[PDB]
This record gives sequence, structure tokens and C-alpha cells, in this order.
Amino acid sequence: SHRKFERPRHGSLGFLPRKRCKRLRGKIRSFPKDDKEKPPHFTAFMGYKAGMTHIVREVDKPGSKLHKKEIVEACTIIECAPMVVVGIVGYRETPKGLRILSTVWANHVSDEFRRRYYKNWYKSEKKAFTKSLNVPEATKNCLLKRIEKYCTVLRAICHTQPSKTPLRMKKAHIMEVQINGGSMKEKLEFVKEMLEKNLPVSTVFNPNEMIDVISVTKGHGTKGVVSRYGVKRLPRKTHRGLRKVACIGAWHPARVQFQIPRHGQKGYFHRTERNKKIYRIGLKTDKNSASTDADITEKKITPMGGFPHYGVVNEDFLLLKGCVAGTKKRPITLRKNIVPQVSRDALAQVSLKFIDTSSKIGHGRFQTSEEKVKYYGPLK
Amino acid sequence: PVTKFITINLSKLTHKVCYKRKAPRAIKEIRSIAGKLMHTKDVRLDVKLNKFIWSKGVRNPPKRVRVKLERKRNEKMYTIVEHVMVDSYKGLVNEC
RNA sequence: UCUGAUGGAGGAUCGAGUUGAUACUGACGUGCAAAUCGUUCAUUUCAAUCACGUUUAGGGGCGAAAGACUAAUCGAAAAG
RNA sequence: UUGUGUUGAAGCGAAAUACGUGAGUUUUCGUGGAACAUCUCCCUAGUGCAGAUCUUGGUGGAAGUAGCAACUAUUCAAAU
RNA sequence: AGCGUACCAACAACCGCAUCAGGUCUCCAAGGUUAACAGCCUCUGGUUAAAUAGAAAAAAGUAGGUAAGGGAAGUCGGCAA
RNA sequence: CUUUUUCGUGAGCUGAGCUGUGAGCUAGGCAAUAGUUCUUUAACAACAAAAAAGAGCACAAACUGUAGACGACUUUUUUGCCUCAGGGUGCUGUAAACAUGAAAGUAAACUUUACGAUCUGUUGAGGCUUAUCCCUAGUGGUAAAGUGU
Repeated sequence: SHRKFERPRHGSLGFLPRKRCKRLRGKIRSFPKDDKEKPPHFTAFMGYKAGMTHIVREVDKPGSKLHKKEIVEACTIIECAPMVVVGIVGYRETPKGLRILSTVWANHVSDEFRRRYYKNWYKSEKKAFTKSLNVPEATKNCLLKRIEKYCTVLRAICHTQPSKTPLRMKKAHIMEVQINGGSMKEKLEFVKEMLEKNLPVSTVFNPNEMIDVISVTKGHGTKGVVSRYGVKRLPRKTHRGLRKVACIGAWHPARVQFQIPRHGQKGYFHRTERNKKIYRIGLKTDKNSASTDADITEKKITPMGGFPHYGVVNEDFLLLKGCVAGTKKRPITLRKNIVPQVSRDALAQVSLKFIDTSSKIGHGRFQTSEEKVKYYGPLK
Repeated sequence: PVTKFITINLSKLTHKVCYKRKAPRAIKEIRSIAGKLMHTKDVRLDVKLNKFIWSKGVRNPPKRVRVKLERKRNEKMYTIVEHVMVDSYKGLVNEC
């Protein structure tokens, strides 16, 4: 018979199977739809999760109970050292999907890039990408002309530079960033110009821009159905334990349905979250990356004492409004929105007044070590 | 054959273990560390070192122990581990 | 008649032990165990508890009475 | 009644250009090491098994699985 | 005069099919705190043994702790705490 | 197969001569035979031998902890990593010792000597701080090379 009382099901069936992700790197399922009018541009980037802080900003929402007050917002810091563009891939449309015509490489690729091709780079003799980089410019241009002739989707292979980060991992993270923009010829030329140089975050994104983040959630091993699906605990009197689903199906069908919550892996899932706004693109060069016009204090983003479990952000970075899936040191893919957003929130110009850099270990009371020593005075 | 003086941070080796296993875990860690460092499989702990590790009961061993590892020739090689009484541990590094 | 002591009565009270067994309808339920384990609980000067000895034997015994118990066997034991 | 056996009987394992429609019969090779048939006719019975939660004995899959959990706790060195 | 006189008395020597967390009568009886032969710790005596160990340490179980704000709305019932 | 020869393609030579090849023209003389059929052994792909010509990794190990029941996964293996130390950042809350120092008061000598919870100074001290914190071309170390292709 029917349920006495209705209530919605536990968890979403759209994120099944809740199995471990194939890879650690976030992977774009689909790039934003190409608009032929816009000039050619990159659509994606990759950084590493450094940590989180909070900022103070002035709201500009008329009719909102906040409006003219200064509110505190949680922000995630993503260390975005420039990538290197190393290759070009052309895709053509076939009834069986996208088919690669060819991928052409740059003349020089870093050992950081070549490391990704090895499980034991240290004891190998690093012969990868050694004799295929001496191809003549004639055949390179032939392949490029064929790509321009027949391909409809252009992507640029680019790789991160983990040496610029505090990461222990040395092999770079490689992906392909789809070039959205003008004609095929314009895309080809756009990527050919910067076929070997650095790609900073500033070229890909702008401040106050809404983006999407693709990354693998924090892992938790096997978790019970209570913590994995949110099912209700059984009463205290339950004979064989209470942390389980009581009925895992009706008598018929004489099977367990795939919609029934069970124990299993929790976390380490691939998630693509939409609409994280960029609050600031901090530059490696400047000494006041964490300063504001209402702060005028000379300070950088890294909190007093380092980013816990991460290190120090010595490179370009971006300050993302809100939270982002993954642990510290996790590679995080940033993607342009599938269609440009025109909402008030997406179009707003954030003007932050203060960026916190107190210690995130313990309860820090100082923004700078100079301030701490000034307050305490001389010691033993 | 060689002699080293090292400090072992026993706190980070017994950090996760239960109350009733901290001192034996510290002993096991000391043996394993000395064996790894000396590249020998047969390592003998001095009874005075055992006494020092157990001096405060199973519940807590010293956070750090300053210790002397000596290699001797009698498969053929082996190592002796000896406690070193120190008034402090600050500024005390590994030396060969 | 009242007040203060003294005195030390009672199938008086609390409570370990002993003797039991209220609840968790806990554990266990291919047990440590054909009735145990944990916590909780009842009981302790009396109709109290224990030992050994001794008496009552099967349509019989014994029963502060549940058809209870009478050698893991009881609305008629066990053996042939 | 008339036969086979140490130049290898019964039994058993695998079989067969074998016979039978079939219960079976008959052969071969191996193993075995001492008995065996009689279909000439007949007499006799404790005479034919897939089952009976059959009886006794042996052996499986389960499975290198459940498990080897009360009693706070072990360590260093030596001897044998 | 004759007979008994070793040893266990459960913790593996008894009865529970066993080297079974059960059962099984008596006597002696230290110190501290305390009302106390209670609980907790200690001296003499005894032991460091348990049908196993090592590592890891998630789910789940079991035996527990602690929880903001609310305070029986839970549940047959304040069961359990 | 021989001869008369014509027109198309390939080698080597220099738009071009020759040789091979394919398709032809004239003339000539030369063969098939297994007893009546038993699939008409006829295709394709592969393989072996012999001749002739040219043509690197992964696992394990140690490390890591973005991972984890075990596998698996993320890493590093000499500008790295592990270790200890120094520094930072925090947590707790002012260590031991010493003081003709204090201390409610007390007792014992002919104004000092003893006892004293506690307090003060040296002392925001001391201890701890990655084991899953941060920084350091700071110390010491970084081990046999075993397996598969």
C-alpha cells in the first residue's frame, strides 16, 4: 500500500554512480558554445586550491535589507601560475562524434611537461618528445593547413607549471582549452602566435566575471548510508544497529532497485559547479595583492603563517567568491560560462574594502607579523 | 662500521596510537628507524634505552630521544642503539 | 501535664557480602554457557542464609499453590 | 552333466569393426594372485534398488570461509 | 593397635561431553582515605596468564563519552540516559 | 615458337634517342592423347625454414596522503625527498631555581632566628606546535637491485 506520509527521496540520482573519479584532474564535459563574432579567446584555465579567507565588501543592492552596509564573504584562493601553451588539436564533426584530425606540437616542451608521460621519470632516460620535435616547418604548416581546411573545433594543449607552486608533484597537468571565437583561420593564427609562450590568468578571465569550476571533491572512503545519503537514523532500540535503511525495497520486484541508498564510496567525486564570481585577480608582480583602497597596507594574499596544508602563494591567483570542491593542493579547472550571464549579480562590479590575512591556524588576531611584533614588543 | 648521533621525534611516531601502545610503539619505531638508517636488518636496543623509553609508563614516552647508533661487524653487520642523556634538545642535529 | 538526657525495642530503614532476578524486552543467541555476560534492580535480625546428615518414591511423594518440583525428563519420573 | 585354472581363476579399471531391442551376454588390454563355471536338464532362496527426513560407512560444495573478542599490558637483553 | 597422611580444591587437577567467562562448603585477613571487611591506590604473598599474534584503522556492530539552541515536540509508554 | 612489322607504358640515359612491357599485322610449322565422370586439388588469409634487399619502459622498492578496508589512486627518488634543527604561525598560561623578598598569624632569644596555604621578581615565562601546518642549496641520509615485456 501507499506511504503514510510522503517525503522526497534521499539524495540525487543525477550524480550516480557515486564511485571514485577516474582521474584527479577536473575534466570539462563540454566547452561553452562557440560564437563566431567574438575574437578568438581561451575558455578554460587550471589552478590549485590554496585555501580560503574572508573579505569585506560594500553591497549595492537597492531594496535589499543590506544595501549600503559592508558584509563579510568567504572566498577561495586559487593559485594560478601561468600555463604554457604547447600544442594544437583540431576536431572535425562526424556522425560518430568529434574526430581528431591531428595534433601538432611546439618546437620545445618543458621537462615538466614531459614528466607527465612517465611513471618513473627519475630512472628513465627521458626520451619522450625528443625526435618528433625536429619535424620540418613544411609538414607542420601542411598539417596546420589541413586543420584549417577541415576542422571545426580548435583546442590548445596547455600545461601547468607545478614548480612555481609549493606542490611536491613535479609532472605538469595537461589539458586542452577550446579556442572559442572567430573563424577557423583566425583561431589557428591566434593559437599559433602564442604556441610556446606563457598563458596568464589575466588573458583568460577578468575581474567580476562569473565562471564555473570543475574539480574532484574531497575523498572520504566508504561511508555509511546515513552520512552518504542523509537517511534518517533508526530508533535507539534497533536490534542489529540503527545506522541503516530499514526497508530496501518492496517484495516485488524481487530485486533491489538502483534507487535505494546503500553504503559505499563518499567523496572523491567529479563536480562541475556553476557561477563562482571572481572577486580579484591578484598578480605575482605586485606587493599589495591583498591590499584594498580602504586598507592601503602593504600585504600579500598568503595569510600570516602560510596557507595551512598548502604553502605560500607566490604566483598569480584569483579570489573566488564562495567555496570550491576539493582539498588543498587540488587541481581546479576554471571554465567560462556555457552562455554569458547577464544577471545583476553576474554584471555587478565588486568593490572590496578588506582582505583578511590573519593566521588561519588557530584564531589569529594580526594581519601581519610586523603588526604582531609591534604589539608584543621585545621578548626574551 | 660507523657511528651516528640522531634525535628521534617520538611524538610524531606515537601520535596516532592508543594509550596502552605508546611506549611499545615508540620502541618499535626506534628499531625500525635505526635499521633503515644503518641499512642493517639486525638492530639491538640497549636496556638503558628501553628503561628510558618506559620511564614514564606505557602512557607517555619522551617526545624526543637523543640516541647513538653504532655499526659492528659481527648478516655480518649489525647495529647497537644507545640512549644519550642530554640536558636539552634544542639545536641538536644529526651527525655522523 | 511538659522539657532534657539516658536506654536500646522492632518479622524498623539505608547498604556491601550472601541470597535472588526488576529493566534494558542490552549483549549473546553456529553462545564462554542446552540460561551465560554487563549495567540496573530486590534482599541483609529474621517466616533469614549455608553445609553435612536424615526422612517422604511414581497414580506415589512434596507443594506460603505455579500443575510447581521429584537428577537438562513431569497435566503422571526414569529403566527394562 | 562337461568343463576353465600358475603358460594366471574370481574380482576390478578402461574398452570392443562384437551380439541382442532390451535386461544383458561375450571378448580385448591392463591389474590381480587362487580359485571358477556349467545355457544339458532340474532343484532351491535371505535373489535384482534412486528415492523410504531409509540403516551403516566414507566424502563433498559451503571454505582457507565464519571464526580463534570477558578478565586494562606489555617491552629490552641474554640462555637453551 | 589398625587405617588416613602425596597433590588439586578450580586460577586447566571437581561437576557441567572440554584445559568450558558457569556452579561448588569453611578459617586467616596489612596500610592510606573513609562510617566502612565499600570503592580507589599500596606493602607481604601471587601474577604479568588467558583456543593466537602483527599491521592498518574505513563502513557496520558492540561497550562507552561529549554535544550549540530547544527540552519529551520522540515513543504504546520518558524505554535508555 | 619463328618471321614481316604497327601503336600504346616501365628501367637506365639525355622536352628527347634506346631496352623491357601491353595490344596488334603477315607468313610458317608445332603440342595436347592416361582408356567413361567421382572436387575441375585452381580462392583468400596466415605460418615455418632457407636465400636476396634495407633497420625503451613498466612492476617491485623506499617516499608521499590531495587516497584508502585490501587492491586501487596522488606523488617523489639528488636544485627532489626523508630526517632533525633553526625560523614562522599558533595552543596553553607565567616553568624549574633563587631572593636580611611578601604573607593571616604563630614561638624563641637577648632589636634577630624558625614555621607558613598563598603571592611577587627574574617570567607574555616554560612546555608543545604535523604526525595530514608553513619556510630554509641549514644537519645527516637517500638503501640490494629483484621481476615482466
